[PDB]
Amino acid sequence: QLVPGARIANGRYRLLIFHGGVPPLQFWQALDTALDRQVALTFVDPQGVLPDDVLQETLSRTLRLSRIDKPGVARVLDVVHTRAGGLVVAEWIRGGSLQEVADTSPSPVGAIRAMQSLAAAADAAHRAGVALSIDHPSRVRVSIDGDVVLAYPATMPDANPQDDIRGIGASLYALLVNRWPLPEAGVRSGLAPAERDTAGQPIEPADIDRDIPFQISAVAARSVQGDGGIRSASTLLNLMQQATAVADRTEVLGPID
Amino acid sequence: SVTLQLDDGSGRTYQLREGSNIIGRGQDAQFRLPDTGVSRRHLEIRWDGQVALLADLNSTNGTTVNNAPVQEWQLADGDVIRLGHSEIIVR
Ligand SMILES: [Mn+2]
Repeated sequence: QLVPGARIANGRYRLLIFHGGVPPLQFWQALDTALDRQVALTFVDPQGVLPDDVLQETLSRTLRLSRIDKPGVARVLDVVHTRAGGLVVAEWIRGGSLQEVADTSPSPVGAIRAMQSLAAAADAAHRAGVALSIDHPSRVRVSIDGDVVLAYPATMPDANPQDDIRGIGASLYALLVNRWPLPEAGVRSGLAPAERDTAGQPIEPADIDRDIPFQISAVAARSVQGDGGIRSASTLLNLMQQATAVADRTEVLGPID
Repeated sequence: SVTLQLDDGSGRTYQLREGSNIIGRGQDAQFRLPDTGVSRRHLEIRWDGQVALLADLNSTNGTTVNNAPVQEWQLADGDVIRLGHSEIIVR
């Protein structure tokens, strides 16, 4: 019943392009008819299958997130109830989906430099007492200024920090080797599932492409595994930073200018 | 036998192994320095059990030994190597 061309919130938004999501959520790209620009829309439970109090808690926690000002989360412009359960309106992020970018096979260093924005947002968010809910590839876009961003904010009761760490880790795996290493829920993202070892685990990115520096592969690999040492977004952020500095370009020294 | 001592109060040292020993900031350096001004592959020291021969791997910022800029240089006990804002003593 949500389809492209549909008008939402008293004709305020018109749906343009569907970008997936794991149910009960739907991620949409829409037109703000009153302001004549695009916005990101996250529909919470368009069909009304959740208990009211779950819907309530989702919108409450999502506002919590809206009070954070970091590049790695889109601005939440509005949170409303509509003829389609809850709605989270976010600013539109010029760029492309995580999927689109992964398919271009970006450089490992480029990829991990880009991820810091997400990891740092998770850190901030976790400190404010809320999760980002990186639960699906389609949550994430890469902006043309090179930040990986939560484009479709909507934090449900069961979301938690540990799963963000895996999600952010998985987003990195994706950029590295163009696969999603966590199990795929809801609407397929376009990322093929990762290749896996005899032991069950997803194959380490450096073992799929040995041009990937092992420190960078390591951040992805350890983030994504269950019993893996990485336990805070702060730690994750720091490992990424270090990985990045090891491979970054050299600072130039010269005499005074 | 030849040991390089990083002079940053960290007390880290590295003994040369026969053949190529890469010194730099990058991940496959034998002796790695987290100095942003140091190149990922900054210099190479070849060692054959007798002679430690240093060579600047076309680094961004150069390498001096005993306050003089070098390209290729045979090391001696006591030499001071400067790269980026780091210093390595040869002992
Ligand atoms: Mn209009």
